Amino acid sequence: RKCNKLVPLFYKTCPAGKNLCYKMFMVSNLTVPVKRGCIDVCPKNSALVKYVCCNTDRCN
Amino acid sequence: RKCNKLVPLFYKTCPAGKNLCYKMFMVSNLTVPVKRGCIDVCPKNSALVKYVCCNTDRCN
Amino acid sequence: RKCNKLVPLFYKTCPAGKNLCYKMFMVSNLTVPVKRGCIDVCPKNSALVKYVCCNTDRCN
Amino acid sequence: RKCNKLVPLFYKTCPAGKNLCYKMFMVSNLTVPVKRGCIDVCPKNSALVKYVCCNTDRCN
Repeated sequence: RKCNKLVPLFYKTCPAGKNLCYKMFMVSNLTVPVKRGCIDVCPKNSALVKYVCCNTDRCN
Repeated sequence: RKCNKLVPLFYKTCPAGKNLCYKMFMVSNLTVPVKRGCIDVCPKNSALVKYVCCNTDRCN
Repeated sequence: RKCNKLVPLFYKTCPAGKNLCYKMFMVSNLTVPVKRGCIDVCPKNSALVKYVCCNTDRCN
Repeated sequence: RKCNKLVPLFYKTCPAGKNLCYKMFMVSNLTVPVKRGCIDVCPKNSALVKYVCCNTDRCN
C-alpha cells in the first residue's frame, strides 16, 4: 500500500500491517487536513477530530 | 524515452506508453519544480498544479 | 529549527538535536542539490557528496 | 581481502588478519558513511555508530 503524505503530491510505501490511507482534520477546519499517512483501522470520529480512510494506493 | 527525475542529475527509462517528459509546478510558481518524470499525454485542466511536457530525451 | 525540504517550497520542524539545515551536493557539482534537510553536525570528510550547512530557519 | 575506501570507487588490500570489510555510520545519518575499511571482527553497534560488515571483496 502506498499513501499520500501531508503534502499529497508525495507518497510513501506503508509499513507492514497498515493497509489503509487516511486524512485527518480538525473538525473546525475541513479545508486543510492536519495529517495524512498509513494506518491499520480507521479511528473513530472524535468531537474535535475527523478521519477519512480508504483502501487503495494514494486515495487520501 | 528517458526522462529526468526530480533531481535531474538522475534519470530513468520511461515505461511503455509514456513518451513525454514533464516538470510539474505549483500553480503559483513556475520556477520550482515539484515533480519530474514520464507521462503519456500532458494534463491541461486548471488545478493546484501545472505540467510542462516535452518529447525528447531528458528534456525535462 | 525549521528547514527546507528538497523541494524548498516545503519545510519541516527539525527533530530535537538537529539544529542545522543543509543542502547536499555531489562533489564538484555545487549547483544542483541532491538532498535537503536537518542535521546535528555538518560532515567534513572527503566523499562523493558535500554538505553545506547553516543555522537559521529555512536557510537551506 | 580487498575493501573499499571512504570514497568507495577506490579500494585497498587488507592487512593480514582483517578479512571483513565494513562501513560505519553515525546513527543520526544513514545516508553517508563516515568510515570504510578492513576489519577482523564486526563490532557491536552503539548509541553513536552503526557498522555494516561483509566478508567478500569490495562488498562495503
